[PDB]
Amino acid sequence: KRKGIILAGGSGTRLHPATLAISKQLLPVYDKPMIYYPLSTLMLAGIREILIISTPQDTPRFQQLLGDGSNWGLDLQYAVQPSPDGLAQAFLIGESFIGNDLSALVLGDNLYYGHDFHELLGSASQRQTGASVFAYHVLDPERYGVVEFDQGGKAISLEEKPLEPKSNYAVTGLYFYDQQVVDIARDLKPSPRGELEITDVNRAYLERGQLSVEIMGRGYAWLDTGTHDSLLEAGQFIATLENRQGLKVACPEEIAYRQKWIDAAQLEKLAAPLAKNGYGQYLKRLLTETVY
Amino acid sequence: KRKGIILAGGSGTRLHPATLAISKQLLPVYDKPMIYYPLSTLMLAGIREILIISTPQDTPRFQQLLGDGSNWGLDLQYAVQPSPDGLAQAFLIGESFIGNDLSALVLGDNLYYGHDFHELLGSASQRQTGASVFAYHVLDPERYGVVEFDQGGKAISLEEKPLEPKSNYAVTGLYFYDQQVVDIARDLKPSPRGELEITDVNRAYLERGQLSVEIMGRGYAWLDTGTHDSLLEAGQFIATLENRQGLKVACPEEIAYRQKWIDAAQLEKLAAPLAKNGYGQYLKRLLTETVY
Amino acid sequence: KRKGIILAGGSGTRLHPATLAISKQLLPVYDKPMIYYPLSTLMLAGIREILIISTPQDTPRFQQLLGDGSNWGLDLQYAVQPSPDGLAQAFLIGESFIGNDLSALVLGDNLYYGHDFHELLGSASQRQTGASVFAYHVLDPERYGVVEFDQGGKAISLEEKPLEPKSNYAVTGLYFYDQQVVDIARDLKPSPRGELEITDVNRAYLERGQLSVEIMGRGYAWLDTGTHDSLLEAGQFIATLENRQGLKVACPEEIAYRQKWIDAAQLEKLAAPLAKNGYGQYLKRLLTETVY
Amino acid sequence: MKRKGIILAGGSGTRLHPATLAISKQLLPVYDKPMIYYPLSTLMLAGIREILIISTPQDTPRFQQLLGDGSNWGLDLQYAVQPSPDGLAQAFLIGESFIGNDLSALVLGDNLYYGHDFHELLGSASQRQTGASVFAYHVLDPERYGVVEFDQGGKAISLEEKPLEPKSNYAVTGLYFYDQQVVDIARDLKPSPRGELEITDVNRAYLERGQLSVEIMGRGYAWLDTGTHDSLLEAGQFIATLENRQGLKVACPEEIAYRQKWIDAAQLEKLAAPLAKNGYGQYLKRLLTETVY
Ligand SMILES: Cc1cn([C@H]2C[C@H](O)[C@@H](COP(=O)(O)O)O2)c(=O)[nH]c1=O
Ligand SMILES: Cc1cn([C@H]2C[C@H](O)[C@@H](COP(=O)(O)O)O2)c(=O)[nH]c1=O
Ligand SMILES: Cc1cn([C@H]2C[C@H](O)[C@@H](COP(=O)(O)O)O2)c(=O)[nH]c1=O
Ligand SMILES: Cc1cn([C@H]2C[C@H](O)[C@@H](COP(=O)(O)O)O2)c(=O)[nH]c1=O
Ligand SMILES: Cc1cn([C@H]2C[C@H](O)[C@@H](COP(=O)(O)O)O2)c(=O)[nH]c1=O
Ligand SMILES: Cc1cn([C@H]2C[C@H](O)[C@@H](COP(=O)(O)O)O2)c(=O)[nH]c1=O
Ligand SMILES: Cc1cn([C@H]2C[C@H](O)[C@@H](COP(=O)(O)O)O2)c(=O)[nH]c1=O
Ligand SMILES: Cc1cn([C@H]2C[C@H](O)[C@@H](COP(=O)(O)O)O2)c(=O)[nH]c1=O
Repeated sequence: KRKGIILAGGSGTRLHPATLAISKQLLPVYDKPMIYYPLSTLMLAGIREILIISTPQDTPRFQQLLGDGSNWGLDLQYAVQPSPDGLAQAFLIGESFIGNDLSALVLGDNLYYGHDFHELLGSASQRQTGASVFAYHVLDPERYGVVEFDQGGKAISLEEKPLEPKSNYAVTGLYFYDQQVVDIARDLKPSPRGELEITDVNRAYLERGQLSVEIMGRGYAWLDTGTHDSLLEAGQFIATLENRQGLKVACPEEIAYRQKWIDAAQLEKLAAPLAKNGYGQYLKRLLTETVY
Repeated sequence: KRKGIILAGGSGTRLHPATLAISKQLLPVYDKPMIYYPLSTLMLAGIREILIISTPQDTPRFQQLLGDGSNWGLDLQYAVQPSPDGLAQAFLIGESFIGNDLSALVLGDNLYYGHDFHELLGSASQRQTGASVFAYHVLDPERYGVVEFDQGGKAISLEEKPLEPKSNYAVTGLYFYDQQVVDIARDLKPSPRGELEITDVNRAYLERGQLSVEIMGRGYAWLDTGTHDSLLEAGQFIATLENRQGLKVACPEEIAYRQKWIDAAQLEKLAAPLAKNGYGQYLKRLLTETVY
Repeated sequence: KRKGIILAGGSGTRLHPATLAISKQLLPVYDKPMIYYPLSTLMLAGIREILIISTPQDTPRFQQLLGDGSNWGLDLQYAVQPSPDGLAQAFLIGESFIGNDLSALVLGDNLYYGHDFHELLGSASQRQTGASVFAYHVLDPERYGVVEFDQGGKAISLEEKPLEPKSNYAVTGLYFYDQQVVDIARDLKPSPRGELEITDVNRAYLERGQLSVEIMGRGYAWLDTGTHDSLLEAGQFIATLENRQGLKVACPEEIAYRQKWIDAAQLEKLAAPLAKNGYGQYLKRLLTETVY
Repeated sequence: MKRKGIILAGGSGTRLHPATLAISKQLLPVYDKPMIYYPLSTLMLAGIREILIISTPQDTPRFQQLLGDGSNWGLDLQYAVQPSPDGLAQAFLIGESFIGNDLSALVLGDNLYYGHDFHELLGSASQRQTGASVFAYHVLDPERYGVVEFDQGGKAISLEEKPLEPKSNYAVTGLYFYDQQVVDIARDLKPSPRGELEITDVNRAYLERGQLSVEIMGRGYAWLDTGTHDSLLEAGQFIATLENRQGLKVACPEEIAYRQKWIDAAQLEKLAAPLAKNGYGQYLKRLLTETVY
């Protein structure tokens, strides 16, 4: 069994005053809440039991939004991160939730999209030992954890926000772990930046030869809503795809149904109060149209 | 002396699920909350005393974001509209706030921008008798109150969301009134749509020969940010202007300073907590740069 | 070996006056000419010998832009389509070019993108019998050839621009054919719309049980620059991906180098004249950077 | 009084290659119509009917194919070649015969202006009969343009061309109005350090004589430059947003011609006919019966 975690807290200050009223992850991307996107990523990976970690103030907001998850065939739980003191804190806050299971962590403002994503997730998901992360070529690797490869394509180093990046491959905000992750996180000390760093957790696996680094090719989109510009671009990206296709991206209701976590009747009931708009009309359409 | 009202409620049904555990007029338009835009419009009209009317759920959210306005040299008050039963309800909810003063109403999701806008507003503000509204050419006039002109350019009729519009001129969501408006609203009955209609208020002034309809030229932008698509377009519009100019659109801090409602010391103190980002850095710059 | 055709002609009357000056397929999509995109698609399918068909006025302009292709390891040839009388005319105009070989046709204004695209292409291109086309879920199937599937997923009918589509699956503007296509096209007569239709070619194959319809999943982007709005959307889509990734979409120089059709020395020479710009700088970077 | 117009639509295309290998930047569409319609429309709105379009030797025939002699729009369009992009002031040398003994105006072919009361801002400048007039606009990146510095009283005191350390954030836009002194000023210029015959140097000549009028173009106007891939996209989106919202089109020369009475209703109807199967033609037709304020 693999349990999921969505880390959806974080500083806030960079995007104020936009984020003074609404935290990033509660800011919607085009037609649905930002959190739907990383949630749908965990769902597509086959994960149904998910811990949502947020700020003290947002945690109840997330509860109002998503509830216990039973509507979507999920088991959703909530915990608080008092201060954004590092991605790795997710494993300390989520220690009891994880128990003795495997796990996966996704960042609440990360938006993934592309063909054969289910396979990419599936292969990481099937690894019962070690950790798996994904490498994506970016313009600005200095903003991320950076993974360096040797001439043979083997991952050989990790550095967090390096002033002098060794490659243009960023480690994306999606991570799969075996049962070791909690104890690794328990042993970490704050970095210079003052954070309990996921890069340090991933490096612990790398130095034991237990880190799988999979390329996420250029045909995928991996976007982050970290800036005003990047939220706008992400919105435009989703809107172009949706309006071209007549399909919606990262609808949890759709994914639940396709995965047999909810049935047609359940789906019909979810669509009713959204009936007056495109999103409800869309869910109803799913009951009678085959989509490959 | 004119008091202002921002009517920022409305059914959110259309925009769900994007706006579920948050407020729709708190969504960013690019880089700042949507409500900053209409607020800035009233401020540019020389209005300091403003009543913000929203839903039971969202009114507290506005208060938390904007406070009493004193930081910006404003007097902000708040009131609740229990149910979205008409734009004209603003004048009933707002009756005691208005007192014996002139007034102006702007809708929370209306974004205006253009050259000489302060003159356009100044002109309506300086009419102490009757009402003033603005007509703007649109592609889909059936969505709005529509104003028909005679061959001489005189306004001759108003219809609310007509099936067969008599022109392509929509009445925008910005309205200036003398002391007759509360009494006119007091006497209204709900329409066939089942709403207490601002068009019926504007028609009451027109039937007495006391409605001024001013053309808002095609050089102005009048955007309505109340749909997912139109929110994205508005965001891009503001981003293009801001990044081209190195100026920000609709910063209340700037407008308050320019109007001498707050002094330099005050502006400096507002910028401090936003210092880490572009917005705080911008406010600081206004202290030592002349902008015409 | 399979030969390719890019049909890059067509009535421009729609996009006038924007295309009064230029053929639609010479307009840039963001940072490079539209024709680079379908050219790159053929290259990615392993096709090196390509006939570009355009109008009398433009064909020489395409020759000016692309030359004989030798610089990119290609064999580019040219032919004129006197009048835009149907997509199937490509096979009559290109009869001598195709000779006794397998072939592929791509429309000059079609932009495809997504993960594992080279696999989707290679599988169709490496078939040696029948015809292969791709079905993509769209909002507006009435604008395209539409494929209807039975309950088992088997394609059962094709209709060109039906007013009441039987599905939401459009046939995309990318077609792969065995040696039967020319004789099929020769027997066609103009449709009700006045055109020699590729849909009729594809039906001929379907009737013989020799049409392979492969799904192009929602993870792929299939865009059409046929309208002002859609060309703008496609530009933003490419811009977002490029700026995120620090990679460029559909650079023929890159693809030729990667396929080993040109070497490093040749790539370096192609970059030099573009060195003062981002595109040339990019081609240079590819010489010392490994991209997975 | 008549003013003659010049659109300088030449330039090194190297930057935008390969997008502009096929087409010159100034023929690329901004959303729905060719880039050059925009600065052409600016001149038209200023009351200028007689215009010289300057471009490279390769592009000159392309502009001539698109626009012709302008008679269909009530204009008198002429063409000339700039052999090499050796300075904006070259426009006055190349255009000397064309200008003759008249007032003149120069607009750059990739400059897009839009906003309320723009006709008034233009008419004020164009109706002056002395000196030069230019416009100052606040930008984020003044180092890309000519930059004007003001004193504490708002009077222009200096001009610098593409300064590494701008003295202000006010760029001089690519729209210039001149009296009959300009040709002789340009004739006396020598190339700058950038190796160009600079319009900034022409403008400084006027400033030194106290004959340069620098008018602020306020923040409510949009002044966009389509000279990069990103900027052309943003400009397209800007136009598309306004057009789709309004049901009106920006910088349609047929509309402006008709509104200025340079062509009549029958003429407009004929222009609409060949574009009728699209929205641009349908739009021209609509203008014959709808009053637009
Ligand atoms: C550092 C940190 C980030 N975050 C969130 C914000 C985004 O959803 C995500 C990315 O954060 P970042 O802005 O530091 O790159 O992780 C936390 O939730 N907690 C933390 O301690
Ligand atoms: C190799 C290569 C692929 N492509 C396109 C083909 C696809 O749409 C995508 C390949 O993505 P992938 O590596 O994730 O399968 O990139 C380029 O545009 N240029 C290239 O050089
Ligand atoms: C009808 C109504 C609208 N509104 C807000 C909703 C939008 O933000 C805007 C548009 O209203 P309308 O298009 O339904 O006339 O007005 C209220 O705040 N209260 C109301 O009673
Ligand atoms: C009259 C006219 C104006 N314009 C432009 C000029 C300004 O940018 C704008 C005029 O706006 P205004 O009517 O609000 O002053 O519209 C056109 O693009 N076409 C026209 O036919
Ligand atoms: C009908 C037709 C289209 N075309 C071109 C124009 C495009 O690249 C594409 C389809 O254009 P369309 O928007 O007119 O259907 O193929 C031709 O080259 N020849 C033709 O006979
Ligand atoms: C099945 C499904 C996939 N997706 C996303 C996941 C990947 O980003 C993408 C998969 O596309 P594919 O079918 O071409 O592999 O679509 C949804 O957004 N909703 C869904 O219901
Ligand atoms: C210098 C120069 C520029 N131009 C064009 C190029 C641009 O589109 C614009 C701005 O040029 P600039 O950025 O080099 O001052 O003017 C010419 O047509 N001829 C010239 O001699
Ligand atoms: C003074 C000021 C105006 N504006 C807006 C009001 C109008 O839409 C526009 C005025 O432009 P203008 O100076 O060209 O008349 O700018 C702000 O957004 N912030 C400000 O501080």
